[PDB]
Amino acid sequence: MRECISIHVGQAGVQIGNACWELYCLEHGIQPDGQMPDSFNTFFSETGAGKHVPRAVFVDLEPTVIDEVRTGTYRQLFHPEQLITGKEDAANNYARGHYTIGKEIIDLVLDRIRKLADQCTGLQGFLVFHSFGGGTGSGFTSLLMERLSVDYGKKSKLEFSIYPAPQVSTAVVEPYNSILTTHTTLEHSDCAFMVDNEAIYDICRRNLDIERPTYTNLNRLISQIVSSITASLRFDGALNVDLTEFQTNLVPYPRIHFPLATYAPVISAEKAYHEQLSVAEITNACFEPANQMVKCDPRHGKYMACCLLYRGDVVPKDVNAAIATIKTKRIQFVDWCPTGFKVGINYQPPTVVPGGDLAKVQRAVCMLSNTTAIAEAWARLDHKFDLMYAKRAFVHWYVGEGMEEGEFSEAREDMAALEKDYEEVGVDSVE
Amino acid sequence: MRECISIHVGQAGVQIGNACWELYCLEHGIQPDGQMPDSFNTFFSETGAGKHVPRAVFVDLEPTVIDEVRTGTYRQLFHPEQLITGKEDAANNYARGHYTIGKEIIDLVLDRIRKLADQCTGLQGFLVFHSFGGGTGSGFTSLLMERLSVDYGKKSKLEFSIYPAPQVSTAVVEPYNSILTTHTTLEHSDCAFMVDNEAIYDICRRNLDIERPTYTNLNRLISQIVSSITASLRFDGALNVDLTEFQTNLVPYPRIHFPLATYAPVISAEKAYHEQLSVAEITNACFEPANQMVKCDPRHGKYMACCLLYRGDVVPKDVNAAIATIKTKRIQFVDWCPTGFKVGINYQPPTVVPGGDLAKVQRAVCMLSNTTAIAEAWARLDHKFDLMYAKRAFVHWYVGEGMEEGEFSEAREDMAALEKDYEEVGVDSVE
Amino acid sequence: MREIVHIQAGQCGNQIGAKFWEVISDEHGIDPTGSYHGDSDLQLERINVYYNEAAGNKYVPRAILVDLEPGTMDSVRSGPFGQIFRPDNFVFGQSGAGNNWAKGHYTEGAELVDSVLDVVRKESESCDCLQGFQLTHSLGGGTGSGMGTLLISKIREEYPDRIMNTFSVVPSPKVSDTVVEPYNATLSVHQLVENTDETYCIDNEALYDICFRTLKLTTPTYGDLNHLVSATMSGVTTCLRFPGQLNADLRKLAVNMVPFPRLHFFMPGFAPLTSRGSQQYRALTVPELTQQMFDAKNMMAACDPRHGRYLTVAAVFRGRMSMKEVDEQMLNVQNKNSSYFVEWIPNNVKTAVCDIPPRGLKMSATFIGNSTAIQELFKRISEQFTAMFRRKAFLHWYTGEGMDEMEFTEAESNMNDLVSEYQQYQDATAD
Amino acid sequence: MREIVHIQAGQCGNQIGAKFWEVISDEHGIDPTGSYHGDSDLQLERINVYYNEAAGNKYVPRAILVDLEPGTMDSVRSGPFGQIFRPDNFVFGQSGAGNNWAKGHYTEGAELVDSVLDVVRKESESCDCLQGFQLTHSLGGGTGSGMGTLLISKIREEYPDRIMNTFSVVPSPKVSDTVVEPYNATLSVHQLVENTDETYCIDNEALYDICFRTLKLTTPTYGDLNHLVSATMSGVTTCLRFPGQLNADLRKLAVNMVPFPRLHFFMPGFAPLTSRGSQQYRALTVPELTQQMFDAKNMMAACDPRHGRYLTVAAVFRGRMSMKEVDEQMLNVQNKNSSYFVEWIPNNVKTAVCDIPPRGLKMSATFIGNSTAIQELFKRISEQFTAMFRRKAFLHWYTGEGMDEMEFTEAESNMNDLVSEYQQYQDATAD
Ligand SMILES: CC[C@H](/C=C(/C)[C@@H]1C[C@@H](OC)C[C@H](O)C(C)(C)[C@@]2(O)O[C@@H](C[C@@H](OC)[C@H](O)C(=O)O1)C[C@@H](OC)[C@H]2O)CO
Ligand SMILES: CC[C@H](/C=C(/C)[C@@H]1C[C@@H](OC)C[C@H](O)C(C)(C)[C@@]2(O)O[C@@H](C[C@@H](OC)[C@H](O)C(=O)O1)C[C@@H](OC)[C@H]2O)CO
Ligand SMILES: Nc1nc2c(ncn2[C@@H]2O[C@H](COP(=O)(O)OP(=O)(O)OP(=O)(O)O)[C@@H](O)[C@H]2O)c(=O)[nH]1
Ligand SMILES: Nc1nc2c(ncn2[C@@H]2O[C@H](COP(=O)(O)OP(=O)(O)OP(=O)(O)O)[C@@H](O)[C@H]2O)c(=O)[nH]1
Ligand SMILES: Nc1nc2c(ncn2[C@@H]2O[C@H](COP(=O)(O)OP(=O)(O)O)[C@@H](O)[C@H]2O)c(=O)[nH]1
Ligand SMILES: Nc1nc2c(ncn2[C@@H]2O[C@H](COP(=O)(O)OP(=O)(O)O)[C@@H](O)[C@H]2O)c(=O)[nH]1
Ligand SMILES: [Mg+2]
Ligand SMILES: [Mg+2]
Repeated sequence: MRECISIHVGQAGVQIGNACWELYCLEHGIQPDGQMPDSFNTFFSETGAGKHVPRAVFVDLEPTVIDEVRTGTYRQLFHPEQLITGKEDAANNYARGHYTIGKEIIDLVLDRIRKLADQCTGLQGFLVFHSFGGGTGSGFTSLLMERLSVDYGKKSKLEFSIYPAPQVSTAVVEPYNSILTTHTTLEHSDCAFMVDNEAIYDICRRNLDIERPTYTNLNRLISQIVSSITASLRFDGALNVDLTEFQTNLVPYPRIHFPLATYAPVISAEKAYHEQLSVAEITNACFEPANQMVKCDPRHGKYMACCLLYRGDVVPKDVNAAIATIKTKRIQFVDWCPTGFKVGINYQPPTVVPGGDLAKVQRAVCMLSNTTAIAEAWARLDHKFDLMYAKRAFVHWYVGEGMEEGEFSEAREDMAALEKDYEEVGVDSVE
Repeated sequence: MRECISIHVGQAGVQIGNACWELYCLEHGIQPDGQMPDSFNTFFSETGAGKHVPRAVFVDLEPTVIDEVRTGTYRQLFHPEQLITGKEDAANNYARGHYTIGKEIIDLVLDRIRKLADQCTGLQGFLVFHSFGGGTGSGFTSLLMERLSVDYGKKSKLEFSIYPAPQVSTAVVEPYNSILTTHTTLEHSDCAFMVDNEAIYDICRRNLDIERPTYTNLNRLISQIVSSITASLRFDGALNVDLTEFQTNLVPYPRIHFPLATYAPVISAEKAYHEQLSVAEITNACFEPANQMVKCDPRHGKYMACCLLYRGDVVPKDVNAAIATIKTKRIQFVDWCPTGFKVGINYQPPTVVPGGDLAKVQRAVCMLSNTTAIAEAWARLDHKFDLMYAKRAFVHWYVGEGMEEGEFSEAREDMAALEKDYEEVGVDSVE
Repeated sequence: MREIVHIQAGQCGNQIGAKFWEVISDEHGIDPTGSYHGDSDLQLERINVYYNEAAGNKYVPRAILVDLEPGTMDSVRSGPFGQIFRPDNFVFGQSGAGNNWAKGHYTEGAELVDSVLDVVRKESESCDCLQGFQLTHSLGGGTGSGMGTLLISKIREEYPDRIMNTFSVVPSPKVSDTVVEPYNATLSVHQLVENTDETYCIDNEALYDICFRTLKLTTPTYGDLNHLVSATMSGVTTCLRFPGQLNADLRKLAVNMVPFPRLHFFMPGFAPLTSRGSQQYRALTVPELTQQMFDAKNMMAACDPRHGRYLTVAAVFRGRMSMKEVDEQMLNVQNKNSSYFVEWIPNNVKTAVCDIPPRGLKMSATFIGNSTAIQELFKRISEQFTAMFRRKAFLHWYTGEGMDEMEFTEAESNMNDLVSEYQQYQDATAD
Repeated sequence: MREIVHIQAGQCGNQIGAKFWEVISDEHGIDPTGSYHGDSDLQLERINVYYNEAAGNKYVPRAILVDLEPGTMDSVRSGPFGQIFRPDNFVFGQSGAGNNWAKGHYTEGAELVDSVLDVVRKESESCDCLQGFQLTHSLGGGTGSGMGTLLISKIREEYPDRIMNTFSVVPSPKVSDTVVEPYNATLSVHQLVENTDETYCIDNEALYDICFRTLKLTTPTYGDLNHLVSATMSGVTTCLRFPGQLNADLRKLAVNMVPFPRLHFFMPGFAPLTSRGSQQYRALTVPELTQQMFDAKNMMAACDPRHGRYLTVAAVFRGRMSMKEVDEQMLNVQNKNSSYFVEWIPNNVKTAVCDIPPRGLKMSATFIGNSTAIQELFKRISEQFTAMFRRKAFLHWYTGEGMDEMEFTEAESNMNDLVSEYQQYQDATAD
């Protein structure tokens, strides 16, 4: 059976996970007590009493977060040892997350993971959730990936990550932690999915037509995306897409593997009543800059590869027609690509979470997109880094944790190359 | 019929016995009054009224301990003369236990034993419980064994013993008493089972997830191990293993006969609900260093022989599969061995003692293991001895009891050889 | 959990602390007898951060009170919460030091400290994960500065990796309430800088202004002033005591607030501070709060941030609010008033959100600003210092205590360089 | 059972003993008339250790009271428990000996002893297994030391294999309450060393410090001081009187505490000693207890163990607690402060646990330390001794009693060698 292990790291990783598993349970009829008053053996294991136990590992050096889980609604859905906590967090310090603090936990984590993996009949891969900038998310994940790739060199290594959005805040030492992580991530991850909180806020404001959103529903939106992806494994479809195929159909060059994501059709019931959400309609919405989950105006670059995941009431031929139209829309694609569209179709329509702020639809589209436009974001990041690094702001916090100053130089160097890579790809290869 | 005589010596031996017999009664439905409101004739005899009388002899120079028994719940289960007490204990002095005090009791003890043995239709062997370091346990047992081996040169001589754990305390003159006993034990015992209190504490903390344990439940854990062994005699199984076969299947060289022990799957009900304790799962747990009952990281050495005892719901083929996997796990074995696995299977699943801290399971595994890794422990012991002996600390306490100073030298000499033996075994014999 | 040791030193420090503990106890439902009568499980759940559950239901705030002489701590013990403290944590001598820094840091303090630290050690021993230390002290005070400084040094000696922060009361730009302020303050800072990881500057002067203006008060009693300060302190560690959306560990705050060691002085602020006479004419929105937080008039430190730039600002919110509101609002501030922020650092704002509001304030926030305008304070001090020093004013009250005149020149040197540092960064540019 | 003979000698000894018996009777439910009104069967069951069931329900503490003159023992008989004693066990003369050791050990004592011993013999005859003897006496006392010493010698003569231990009151480092202390004390020790198997040193000086400090007392009445001492004494033999987990027979204690004959002096301690004014601010945990037990300030002997090393430490706990807590906690002590323990001996700690707590103390412990720092005491004594001796001070009060001056030189010789021995082992190393 096709099995998948989820890993949730740090405040974001975990808190997002809460939303995700909440959703998973709903979709499969699983009740908070692990009860089910035939596609579960991917994310859930069966215990002696039949009880379902989700397959994930939560790691957070800040026990507070996990304690919320331990005392929350779904405290009955986790095998105690899946909730790994530290005593002190990484204080937004990559070095703590990687070298001095995470170092002392990682052993436990990997052991737990291994035991989980040993329950599998065929592991497809891992789903790691974390945030750039978070000492734990960023720092610890770096470490984690470094070692997971050793034991499981052939398993899919997917990750979702919160990409420090261009114009937001939260932490100051972000660009440091972000780059430091990226520098190592590139050598182990198979495919990362970028999400901006900033972009989401815009979506909430304009599509949901709401105001005052928090992580309690920002994450819900995100979980829809995650579900859409894994729905392929969990439900029969016209065109099921195994996780492995995302490498092939998204990455065209090792170092480049940062797809963007979107999700249509976000909308309030208010408008749902007044709007026919056809296949074509939705498909078009996915390519409207406004609806991207990342603050990056796609028109600035070209597309390298797109992947569409349809759920619910869709018709192959209609889908094809819609895509053909998209191709017509002179949306640019690199010359290196002649197709650019890989499409999955799952019969299981989207669901809706009680008390949520998203109208239920008969069909929906999740899109993953590899585009050169992202280079902009990388440039912005690097720029910020340069400014702080020049004066060596906050550097002593890393050096004091054993980080090598030259290590920053190293990372930056690689980032420069990365940006350059994107430039080269968009060269428009011609004799 | 296959019969077995248990002997409990000293505080530990007796107190452990309390737990053991408590358990035996439970498993066989025997009520504290020897009542049974067909496999009992191994540990129990039938009196005129049908009443059951366990077959054991309790010896303790410190009447206090036995008095607890005499006035305890199970005071109705013992024939008065099975409870042999002295007037003054050995004060952690091997010499008192062996030469000056025990000397005056041993005659009685042996006579009682003989009479018990004379009730048997076929004695398999003896189960002696004692602690190293305990003047009685250590000293007296030494004497006892010396003489039992004369009358019963062909009976199995098994013993369980508390091995002064590397980093614990309790007594100061331990390493003296310990070695002094070992020196004689090697010439009479067929197989000793080492248990560390230290290791158990760790298990209680991590597996049971409890805190603040005492001998009242530390011993309970131990009794599970004991039961697992004797269950072979007491219940039908797919592969019953007679006590005699433990020599053959554990010892490969006379002087070496100190198996370690473990027991899976220790666990609280809390986790039991969230975890499927499969055969394979459990089998793997047995080889996880963390779960050993002895403070000795098995990875430091190689395995000489392992013996697995499965109870309850197991399937031969599944067991075999699990073992094959274990063999694959490049866990090292000496070249002298090509198999290393002897397996017993008993249909009677594990039970659970009312008010205990261990969840009931459908299946469990007790493992005995002869490994060269134990040499480390022996070295540690010898080292401690050397330090104290050099200055002759506390030596006058032994000499004053008639012990020969040279006797210490003798013992140490033999211990050196013992350690060397282990070294030679792990040589990895090759042309 | 992580634990904080609260040290109070000097008359001022103790008086503030008294109010502080009143506030904290209130928030956790702890009455004057130390008995728990809270409503939410959260109040108790993480109470460990400050209180040590002694026995039964009696919690004992882990605080240490220090003074060179009685008549202060005595009054504390006579107060409402005197009995909540454990007698053994009251450490004091029988001698004064009329704002004689030398005495506090030498001839008198050197004796007292021999005790004190022992208590500290005991308290730290009772902790599982010592978060760090908090010192409430007043600059210029013979005890507060003298002992304060001493203790800080001594603590780092044994706990170099813990976070130490203090809430100093600084000199007033207007009427000084001591004669030898400049000296005492300068001498303290001389060492303070090289020890404490972060420190807050609060000036009674500024507080009075707030009271007479914003709070529309006419009888700004020290108790009221202390209350205000206490509120700020509690806000700082709310993230440790309670759950939230973006918890910011004490250490984390240091990381995003200190860009260079030494430069770790902060200007605290607090909102909302609306007078009861006008509370009904308020909205209490995220915008309202930020209006107050960035209002120079609400700075609790007597400096005018308008004349400097912010190296970094932390904003901690309590209660309920959206992530959208907060982030966007903070962004607006940086954009609209970009000239007030240091160009070296992209995103000069760190944010945090706890879901537990102050009693009676659905929304509340604390403000920690690292402004270069603080330079002003140090400048003032240095000037006044040299004015007195060059006349050798009152130096005999320090020389007579065994103080080497050179210490003053060294102190000045550090002070002047501190100013220089701020001045450099004040106008240093990226290009 | 095993029986102990309690001999009291000298004013001090008798006064202490009076309090001792009060305590013991209390613990066994024995009222002043010797009638049993206990609650637990344990109280009565092993009462034999001290009391001799005379007739009916009247129990008679097997104690012998000795003094050279009346006016002491008389007051004992006039006290609360005077009638509990059997008149025939009051042996005294009609002459004093104003701290005249010679008289006590010669011209006067030689007459009195002719009786005394007869009583001793009778008491020993009534025993089934004479555990040993306990002598309560005060060094420097004409009776206490004089007769004390004499009796000890005489007893060993007839009971060489019994354990003899005494609870001596030693000289104070501060103000001496006698003039010819040095002489009397030295003369006693001269023989004491070669007789008594183990002896405890308690110094009023130290006790006062404890009272004024730890117990927050202002009126440390001798009765209170004696009470404290009595508590310690009772703890020592709790293992004999009551059941437990690790019973430690009096003899056993000697074995694990004396590494070399002669070196058998101990520093007693006791916990908890929290004043009633602060008992409500305590936790009463195994850690708390060990904090007190190893606190130099709680040493009942006036020496500072900080300046020496422990050859061996015994820790006896009463009441309820886990084995885990105890063992681990004791380990921590040795590890954290390894420099304070003698490297010659691995595991410098002996532990014991009884399940019967002191009245009102759920957890309690006694501390017996064999520290080389005791050397200090003997050093002080020797110095003072020779200071007087070289001037022939007051020697005519000894010479006149038929004492040979040579005895003093011999006494010194032993004393000095004792010091040397401790000094050698103090810094002797393994290599
Ligand atoms: C941003 C950090 C910050 C620096 C500045 C300059 C900020 C900017 C803005 O606040 C965020 C001003 C703000 O938008 C207002 C105009 C509504 C207003 O609040 O300005 C003040 C005067 C202003 O200084 C001139 C204030 O003191 C202040 O500090 O302003 C009068 C006040 O009367 C009701 C009201 O008119 C320091 O923390
Ligand atoms: C271990 C045997 C032992 C020797 C030592 C050195 C031990 C070690 C530790 O105790 C086990 C000290 C301990 O961990 C503390 C720090 C909590 C503490 O108790 O230390 C003392 C001072 C310390 O000596 C400096 C003490 O007197 C003492 O004896 O310490 C002040 C006290 O104020 C509340 C508190 O701060 C002798 O029996
Ligand atoms: N979408 C979303 N973003 C979050 C959430 N929690 C935190 N973030 C974002 O994640 C980043 C901060 O990283 P965190 O995950 O909070 O940090 P952490 O991994 O816990 O690491 P430390 O706290 O530094 O140990 C910021 O960009 C936040 O906006 C969440 O629940 N949802
Ligand atoms: N697991 C376990 N260990 C025990 C128990 N009782 C004592 N021990 C251990 O046994 C050793 C001490 O030996 P004891 O059996 O108490 O001594 P003894 O045999 O009574 O000998 P003496 O008391 O010296 O006459 C120490 O290592 C103790 O930790 C028990 O009930 N369970
Ligand atoms: N905010 C505040 N300041 C105080 C308080 N008590 C004294 N001060 C200030 O503290 C300084 C005097 O130092 P003080 O602590 O009394 O001297 P010390 O006992 O030698 O440390 C002055 O600036 C006072 O205005 C108080 O309760 N609150
Ligand atoms: N702790 C304690 N010490 C005492 C008591 N009575 C006397 N002393 C001490 O015993 C010593 C005097 O010896 P004492 O027994 O009275 O003389 P003796 O009758 O000749 O043996 C001094 O050190 C006194 O402080 C007492 O009841 N308790
Ligand atoms: Mg975190
Ligand atoms: Mg015993």
